[PDB]
Amino acid sequence: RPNRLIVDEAINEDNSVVSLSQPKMDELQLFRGDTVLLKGKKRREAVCIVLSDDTCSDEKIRMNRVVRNNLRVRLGDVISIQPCPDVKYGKRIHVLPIDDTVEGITGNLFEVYLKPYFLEAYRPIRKGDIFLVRGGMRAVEFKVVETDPSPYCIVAPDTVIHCEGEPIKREDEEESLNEVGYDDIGGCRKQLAQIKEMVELPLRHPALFKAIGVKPPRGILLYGPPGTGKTLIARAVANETGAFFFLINGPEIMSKLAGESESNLRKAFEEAEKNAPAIIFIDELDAIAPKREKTHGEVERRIVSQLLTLMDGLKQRAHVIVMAATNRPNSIDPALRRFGRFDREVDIGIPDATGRLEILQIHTKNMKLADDVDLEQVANETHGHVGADLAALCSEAALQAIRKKMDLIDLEDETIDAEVMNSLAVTMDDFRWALSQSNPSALRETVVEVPQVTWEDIGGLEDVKRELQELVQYPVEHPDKFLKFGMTPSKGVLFYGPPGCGKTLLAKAIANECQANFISIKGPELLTMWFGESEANVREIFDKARQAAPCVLFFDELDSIAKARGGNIGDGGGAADRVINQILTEMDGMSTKKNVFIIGATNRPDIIDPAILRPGRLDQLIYIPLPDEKSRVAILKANLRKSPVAKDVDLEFLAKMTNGFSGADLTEICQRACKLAIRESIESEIRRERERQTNPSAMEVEEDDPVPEIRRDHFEEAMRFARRSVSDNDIRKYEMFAQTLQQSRGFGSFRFPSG
Amino acid sequence: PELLTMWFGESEANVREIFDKARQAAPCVLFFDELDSIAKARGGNIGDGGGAADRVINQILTEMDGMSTKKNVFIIGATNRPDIIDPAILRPGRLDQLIYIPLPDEKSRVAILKANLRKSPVAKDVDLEFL
Ligand SMILES: Nc1ncnc2c1ncn2[C@@H]1O[C@H](COP(=O)(O)OP(=O)(O)OP(=O)(O)O)[C@@H](O)[C@H]1O
Ligand SMILES: Nc1ncnc2c1ncn2[C@@H]1O[C@H](COP(=O)(O)OP(=O)(O)O)[C@@H](O)[C@H]1O
Repeated sequence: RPNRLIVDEAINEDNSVVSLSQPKMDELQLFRGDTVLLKGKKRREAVCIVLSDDTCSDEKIRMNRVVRNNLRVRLGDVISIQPCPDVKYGKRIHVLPIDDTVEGITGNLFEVYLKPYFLEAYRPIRKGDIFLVRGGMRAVEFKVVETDPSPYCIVAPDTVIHCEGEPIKREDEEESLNEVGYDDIGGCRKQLAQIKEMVELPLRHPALFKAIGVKPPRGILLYGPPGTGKTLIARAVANETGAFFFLINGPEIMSKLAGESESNLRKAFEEAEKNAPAIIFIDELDAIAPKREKTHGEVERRIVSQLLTLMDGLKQRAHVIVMAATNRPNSIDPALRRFGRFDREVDIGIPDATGRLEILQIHTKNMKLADDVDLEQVANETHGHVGADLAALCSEAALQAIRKKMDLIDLEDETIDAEVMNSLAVTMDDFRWALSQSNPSALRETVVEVPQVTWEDIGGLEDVKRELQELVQYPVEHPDKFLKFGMTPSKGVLFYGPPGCGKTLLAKAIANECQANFISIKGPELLTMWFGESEANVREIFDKARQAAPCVLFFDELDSIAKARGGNIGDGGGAADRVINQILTEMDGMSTKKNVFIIGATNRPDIIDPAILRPGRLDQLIYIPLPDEKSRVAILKANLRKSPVAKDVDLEFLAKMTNGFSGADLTEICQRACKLAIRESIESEIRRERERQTNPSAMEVEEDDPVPEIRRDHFEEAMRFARRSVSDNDIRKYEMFAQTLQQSRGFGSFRFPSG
Repeated sequence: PELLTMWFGESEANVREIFDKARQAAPCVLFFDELDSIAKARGGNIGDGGGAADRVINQILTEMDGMSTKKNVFIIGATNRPDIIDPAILRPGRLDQLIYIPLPDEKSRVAILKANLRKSPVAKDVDLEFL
């Protein structure tokens, strides 16, 4: 029966869309823009407009929240769709605003909300429906309580609208909107899908899996920075799927006087079990269940034991599911990890770049913005923030925008109308001012992401590029060849050469190309850890790396550790021993199933311990040659890609004269030339100012002042202060180590043996 | 590396539990690795874990002296730098029987080659002797 359709989540947010595939259009021979009749649960009736969408399957109907609530149904149910061509243009419509939707407006609903939303829409409406309208910066619901014809009718230009009277009393099963939904979350699509897949089935079908007799999960942990929306996620899931959300807070429990707390806890569970399949969310667990050594008195231990017993004693039976929110999965007591206890754990990573953009779009939805708005730049510059941070920044930007208009917006009072405040076009001045008074929260926090470094960013070292491609991409792309041959790919790769010159650039480029997460470990912070934490810290670092598989781990200046071992002190070597032992133990603990490459950059391979250089550890050593002519030319071109042009010299000529210079030196030379150009522009502007004061308002057009390009004079200025970063003895020692390696693997030519 | 980690702090209980676990699983063959790492850290530019290393080795010696001949559990130690080893280990009752491992050659090389060359893609190969 290709007429009943299973309702699911939708893509179009318009109030009058039911999405059908083109074969479905062919099936019923329906028109586009025609009204169709929808029948569902609670004996509800709806009228809607058919729209085209090839994403939905033939048996799938895509349809938003407003009309889904109009039928008083949720996703996953079955509805009946039929043609309704007998609809005709409406005559009069009397609507009535909801009580808690128009507070603090004092305006003409016709000329701000009714006129634009109802314009050229032709949305069919039936008596009893509720429709939401976006406004200046608020969204307001209206309930159509009378219409001609009744109950179903067509919104037409020849309709008189009456929206005067006492607000209608709130309904009961109307499933009031303005609640959190799946769309209301940005930047966490992967985790959202992961949690949706393994939670929806037991709740939507409490008896189906019971008939299957497969034990569902009972406890899920969510950990991350505070204020990232974990409570928001839980509330949205409860609202969307349909459940009996029951929130309990740890500080509330701690506020009570001992025993009743536990009783309250008991009450909570006996509340949820008797109210059908329900969902329980508990927050700030470490605040009530920290590590047992952190626990000092006996009351907290009693509470912990009580909650453990309560949660274990409800093993399945009732379909209640509980999740918890915390900061990190390393502060709570470890006993809350057993089978049947909290076992499935999820991290909520910091939104970055794109996710920040969707967060802004979600928050910057209602208030009207100026055409100057450039959200992409804001998302680029803003990092180390959370959804709450961006919401606060948007709030303060709106406050600044309104504040500067007191004279125009009648600073006194007189209950400013909606259209007057509508004029507050948000400007980049407001955003910059808000950013001036801005404070991030994450800051000193590890970030896992995919960098955006391209292959053309470097001279190329095409042999090394191909070798790394062979090492990484093919093993995961085509495991069949290895499993047939029985070869296990290596894991630890090391680089050595002049300081810098692409190492980190190579790591970022390969991470970007392979489309895998990147984790960086720095020598300075390594030595910071070196005093104190040396065993646990590596443990959670590698646990985090394992969780983000597939990913690539990078180590910067590993020899710095041996720099403490071999240096001007040579006395704190116990910590270095601890670090090395931890690293080796973890490397031996790395299973072959995990696909995580490890890269290490070392300037001096000789000082470092050769014990690392063994099978099952870092084995592939790649030398870094100095940039040479064409490589230098490409590097200079990449540097010049920023803004100015160098159409006054010969780049390869300069490379010829500047042999033996690292790419870092070339970038520094470019920066010096840029500084000279900036100073030239500044002095040209100063001369313009001087001639302005000598003759007021003489001439103000743009003179031949330095615009973005590097003239030759700047080039001599830059080349004069050119640095030979690497001394010859450094090349001597690099080639000494290379020849040491070659002598071991030394077999002069061949003779085609066994011929 | 695990032993060197156990040098600082958690040493006594680990040794006791590992020897007890070996003892209850009799008969068994306890094995050791990096037996020269203790002496490698004993003499060098670190000079930090020497006290912990000496404590660990003393504990090991005492506990292995503490076993009863009833338990049919054997002990095997391996190293590649035997000179740096403390003579106290090379004592009666302690490790006394010593075996040198000569490098493979020809017959040994061909044997290890033909023992490791299982794989799926054997091709048809050539003479292992000249290899
Ligand atoms: N992806 C997002 N989309 C929309 N709003 C978001 C998002 N992430 C965070 N927010 C906002 O940040 C705030 C987070 O609120 P809330 O305290 O409920 O979150 P939380 O992460 O569960 O908090 P907690 O610190 O208690 O663990 C809210 O104002 C919410 O609107
Ligand atoms: N376009 C480029 N081509 C090649 N090398 C580059 C380019 N841009 C920057 N580099 C190199 O990247 C290096 C970064 O240095 P640094 O991060 O301190 O050491 P490492 O690269 O070993 O991590 C610089 O020394 C510079 O020479």
